[PDB]
Amino acid sequence: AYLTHQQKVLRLYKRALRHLESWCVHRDKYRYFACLMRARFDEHKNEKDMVKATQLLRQAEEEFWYGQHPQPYIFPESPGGTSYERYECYKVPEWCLDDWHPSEKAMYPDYFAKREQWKRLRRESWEREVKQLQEETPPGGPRTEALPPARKEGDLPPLWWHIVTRPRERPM
Amino acid sequence: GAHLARRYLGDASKEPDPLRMPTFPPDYGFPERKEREMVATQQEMNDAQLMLQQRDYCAHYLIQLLKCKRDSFPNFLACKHEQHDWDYCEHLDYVKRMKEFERERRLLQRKKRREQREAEMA
Amino acid sequence: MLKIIIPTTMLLPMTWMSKHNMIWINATVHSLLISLISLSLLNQLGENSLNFSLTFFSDSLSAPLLVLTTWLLPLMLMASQSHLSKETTTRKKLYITMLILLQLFLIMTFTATELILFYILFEATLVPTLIIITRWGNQTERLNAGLYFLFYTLAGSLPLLVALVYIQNTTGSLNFLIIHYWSHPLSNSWSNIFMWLACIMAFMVKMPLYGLHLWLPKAHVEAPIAGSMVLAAVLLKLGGYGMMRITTILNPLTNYMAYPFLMLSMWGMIMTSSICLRQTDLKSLIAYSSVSHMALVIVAIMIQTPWSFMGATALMIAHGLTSSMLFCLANTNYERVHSRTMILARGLQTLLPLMATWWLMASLTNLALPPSINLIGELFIITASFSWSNITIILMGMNMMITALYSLYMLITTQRGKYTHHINNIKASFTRENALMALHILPLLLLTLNPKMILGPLY
Amino acid sequence: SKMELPDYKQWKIEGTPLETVQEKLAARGLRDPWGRNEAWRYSGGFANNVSFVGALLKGFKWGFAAFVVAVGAEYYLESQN
Amino acid sequence: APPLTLEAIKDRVLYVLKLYDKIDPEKLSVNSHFMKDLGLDSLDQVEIIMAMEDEFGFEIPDIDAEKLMCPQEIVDYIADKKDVYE
Amino acid sequence: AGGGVHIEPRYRQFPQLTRSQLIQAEFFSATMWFWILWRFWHDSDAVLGHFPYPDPSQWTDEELGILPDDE
Amino acid sequence: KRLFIIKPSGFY
Amino acid sequence: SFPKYKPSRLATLPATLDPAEYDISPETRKAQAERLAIRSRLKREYLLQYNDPNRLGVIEDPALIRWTYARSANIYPNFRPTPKTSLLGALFGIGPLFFWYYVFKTDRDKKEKLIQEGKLDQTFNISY
Amino acid sequence: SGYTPDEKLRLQQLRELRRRWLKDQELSPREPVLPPRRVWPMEQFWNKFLQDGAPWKNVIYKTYRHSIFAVTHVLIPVWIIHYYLKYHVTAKPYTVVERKPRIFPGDTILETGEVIPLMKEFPDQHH
Amino acid sequence: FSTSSQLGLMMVTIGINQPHLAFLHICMHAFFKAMLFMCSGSIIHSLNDEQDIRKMGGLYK
Ligand SMILES: CCCCCCCCCCCCCCCCCC(=O)O[C@@H](COC(=O)CCCCCCCCCCCCCCC)COP(=O)(O)OC[C@H](O)CO
Repeated sequence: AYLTHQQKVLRLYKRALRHLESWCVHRDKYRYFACLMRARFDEHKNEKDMVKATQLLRQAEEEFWYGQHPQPYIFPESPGGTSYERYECYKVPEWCLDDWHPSEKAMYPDYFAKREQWKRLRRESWEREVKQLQEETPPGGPRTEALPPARKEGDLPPLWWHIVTRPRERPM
Repeated sequence: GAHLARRYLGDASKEPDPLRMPTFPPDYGFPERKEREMVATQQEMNDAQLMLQQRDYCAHYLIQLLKCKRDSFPNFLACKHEQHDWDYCEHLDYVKRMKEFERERRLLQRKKRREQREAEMA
Repeated sequence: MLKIIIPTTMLLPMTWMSKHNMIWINATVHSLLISLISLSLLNQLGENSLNFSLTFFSDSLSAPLLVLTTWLLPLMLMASQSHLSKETTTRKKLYITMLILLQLFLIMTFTATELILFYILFEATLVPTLIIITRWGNQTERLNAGLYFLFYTLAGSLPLLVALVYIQNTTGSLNFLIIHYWSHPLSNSWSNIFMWLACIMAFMVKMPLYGLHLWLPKAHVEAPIAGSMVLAAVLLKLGGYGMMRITTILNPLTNYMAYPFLMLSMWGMIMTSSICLRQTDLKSLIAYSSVSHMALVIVAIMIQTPWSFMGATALMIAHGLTSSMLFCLANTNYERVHSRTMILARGLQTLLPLMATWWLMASLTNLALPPSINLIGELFIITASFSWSNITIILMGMNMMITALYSLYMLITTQRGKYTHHINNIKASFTRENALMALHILPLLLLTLNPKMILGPLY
Repeated sequence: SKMELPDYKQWKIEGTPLETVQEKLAARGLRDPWGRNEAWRYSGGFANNVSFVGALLKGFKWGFAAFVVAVGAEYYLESQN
Repeated sequence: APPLTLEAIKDRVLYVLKLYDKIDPEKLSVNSHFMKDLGLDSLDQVEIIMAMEDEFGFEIPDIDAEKLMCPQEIVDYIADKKDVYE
Repeated sequence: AGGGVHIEPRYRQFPQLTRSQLIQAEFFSATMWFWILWRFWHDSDAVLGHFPYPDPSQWTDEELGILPDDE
Repeated sequence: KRLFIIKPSGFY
Repeated sequence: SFPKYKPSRLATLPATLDPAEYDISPETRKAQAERLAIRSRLKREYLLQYNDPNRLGVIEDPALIRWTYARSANIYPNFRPTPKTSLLGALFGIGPLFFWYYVFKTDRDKKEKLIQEGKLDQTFNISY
Repeated sequence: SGYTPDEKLRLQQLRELRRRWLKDQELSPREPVLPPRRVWPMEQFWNKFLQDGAPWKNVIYKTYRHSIFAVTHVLIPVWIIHYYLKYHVTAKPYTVVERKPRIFPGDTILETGEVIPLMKEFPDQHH
Repeated sequence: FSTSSQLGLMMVTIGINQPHLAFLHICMHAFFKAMLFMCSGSIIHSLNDEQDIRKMGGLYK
């Protein structure tokens, strides 16, 4: 929603520090420049005027934007990273297993039997999730992208199937 | 070489332009300059399948080089003395070229300083 | 022929009186068998065209098309038999009746010896196709699409009929032989100019040429799959067969007049392939792709040089087998997702492994790698066009560069990507689909070994 | 096994460039919060990394010895002839 | 290599926090909420997850990072992301 | 599951090194120099420029055939 | 610790 | 220091230096507040069919179907002939066609006149 | 702030469900149940032959796999190519053409039996 | 980029009538340049798919 100032300045600190990583390289240089970066942030912390805080932000964002490394270091398991969605091409959805031939179905009786238990569990709890939603919808439709939990016992969290049964990040 | 600076930055008249040199008759001023010859006759020169750019006067210093290289196989570390002979002979016809290059260079100011010499007093 | 036409006609009462459920079986049996018989005509003698009767004859151009059409007939049967299995027996029997009848006209048209007989059946193919696109179509724009296809073809064909009978009254007989041996110089004159325009426009519309082509994106996309092949795989080449025969008399006026058609095809083929670079319907993607390939055939005919005619037939046959394949590919997805939008079903190699492989060679054949027959056709035209004019290699190659982007574009968008989350009805591909796809690509790669059979009447 | 993590009380700033960083920070009036984090990146076996040129002549300590015995064989062969 | 397991993560978790000089070693309960007892500044937790971000070779998005405030939470989020299921 | 890991992971510590990799590295890092000086000794002329380049200025007009300025 | 490999059915 | 980052149609201006987030009024917060709500209604609905076991079909996106309509059929009925469209039709249409016609015709006239006199020689060119 | 108490419970139940679901993704020791196939006679001959594992079995095992590899990947392919390039193509002219063997003055030619006249004297251009 | 710099050099040879020397450059470049890639591959795989030249160091021993 509305990103308040104290969050946005934290985003600057996190991202700017990661950018000087691509600049400082050496660890000892990092720890020195980080401390100067850290304390130079804390020196101005008593601004009762919130307008002045944005005015301080009025030069920081441009300071970041021209001091940013043109090839910033991002970890590979992330957007821009070298290993972003590298192993995605094996994330076969679990519902595809229902189309397996019985010979292959009988190849793994234990996992398939447990898959039936999960499918039966999902079938029973689906309608339980459904009425849970309209029991606590905000007046005027769902206000927030968030999702309420399971309030009572014996109830799975609403809209849990895809999150719980999502493929592993390292499927191979 | 260093003549390039004296040709572009300096007056290009004094320096030759390798595209068209020689210009004046090389035999002019040369008392009985000795005519080049090559021992390697053409049909055997063509027999050796010898590349056109390698068909200079000293090209006969290849025919033994290939011969030893052919016969001494598999020994490739051999065939060094005659190979050095060809390179040394490549030295000789090459040094011949800056002799005529210098001669063209030296006859350049020769003619030119003459041109204003026999014309300024008149 | 009688030896192919009669078995083709005799399939009509066979399918009608066949068993209740054995209709698809038996029709597939003998249609494959009839194709085997038609393999006999692939042989041609030295120079004289293979002549059987007064009304029927074959050459080194008709026979490569004849085998293509009869080989196609089994393919439409299996492809269409998926959804057709959910209606009345008479309705399904009526369809097989109509494909058999449609194929019957194509076989008789390609071997027609009299130009009037050629025109009668050439236009007669409209009726079986028109009902296919309209009655059994699966959209709403088919109603307008059928009218667009019928009226465009007819509006060009009618001047041909007036022009054709004019040759009959003036020159005499219109046999494809007597026309050739009695060719007279068609001198430049305004009456001859419109004579040239009338005898050419009819075949140009069915190519289609850039501008007279808007019926194709409507007809091909809305048509059922049993049709969606033939409107792209055989009867576009039927317009091609008309050009290569009718241009026997249109010399030397063709070179003076060809300029508007060459520029329209040579420049429009860049624009048409540019449509494929940004499209939303997979069927429309292949449809506009066909226009670019046919536009290359359009320019190819008009130089009227030995190399161009060979590359004309080579691309003409290869594209038909290719464009038929891609329509099978789009059919498989369109059945599973029940939509034609490209981005809706992104990710198929993850779920269907061999479907990606068939898609790979399908998109590769359109990409026209050497020595694929598509490449052996396009390359020949480029050399022929370059000899005509050196500048055309800028336009000719630009399509070759452009055609790579879109031909691999549906490969990336559909196959190479994350599978769409919401879709859950994708099934393991039926062995019918894979068997059909092999029936398309195996002859194509096998044909690579001996291009002499399909190289045309000038080898 | 378990993959036992190393001890905690052997990774401080001594003998590392970090302590030099620490005194510079203390000179301007600052406290380093992550001084002991790097520690292992300088201490332990990861210390005393060779210089650029020093790494270039890696194996020269034995390469020169190989020359001596090789040139000795050439001299012996030269004297033999 | 054996997968990064829950007991392995948490042992590596308080490895970093105790290695932080701003936190006293003794007060290191696995559920010690950063603001409540340790009382570190609101800038500080943003700078500690980066060490954790480098420790396990991952990224903790700002959307989730600002909520992550317990050593149990840090091991929770890392374990859930990299499919840790003992 | 099963073993088969000659090496073991290290946490913030120098990784375990075995014999085979060390002397294998030393051998080739040493024999590369062995090739360097051995070929240098036998063929220093290749890099030195065995054949000298004569100075153009020292070439006098006599063997250059340059008839003097008196003509 | 070996586990299942959810993959499309290639038997057909 | 370093003058600013002017944007472009291809290099857009980033949100980190945009004045919109650096000068906010309560009204702007009100409008952007329930942007999640309209997205949540779409998300909650989409999740409901997506997580529905009984749903054994594809979930149609009316925005996606609308896009295909907008790019395919809702174009000519919404087309209005104006000098801008009329000129662009001629400039992008008949224009280049005549341009290539002039270029090719001139080359053919150049080639045809040259081999008539005997300028180009194809002593080895036979196949064509 | 801070996980909200509702979202705290939300992630908690999702966490244990994820752990259990991934636990179900495991593989029991019996899995996979694989029906057997007819075994070629050479395989069963090996298994009773490699009951020791000593170099007695190791050298022959490696060399037999290499020996049969050479026969069915080097011997028989070059066999049919040799037949192809000795009787089939060779019956067609100008299909296999080489540059003439570059000979030198000196060594005689095998067929004419005449020593090629060697060159004359070089001007003692010794270093 | 080092490779593309190499092939730039090879065509420089071809420019002044040195085609075969380019082919000599082909073979010599082929040997060691191929080596450098899986030397990089060995370190990349060992360092859990890390390719950024910054998160490296201390690999000589
Ligand atoms: C839908 C619009 C048309 C689409 C494109 C069609 C093709 C373009 C050309 C249109 C004319 C086609 C009709 C051709 C008839 C036969 C042509 C032929 O063989 O040539 C004759 C020439 O043909 C003609 O003279 C007629 C064709 C020219 C165009 C005039 C009529 C057609 C245009 C109007 C009707 C069609 C347009 C649609 C109207 C709604 C030669 O006879 P001649 O003139 O030499 O006769 C002997 C003597 O010299 C005097 O007669």
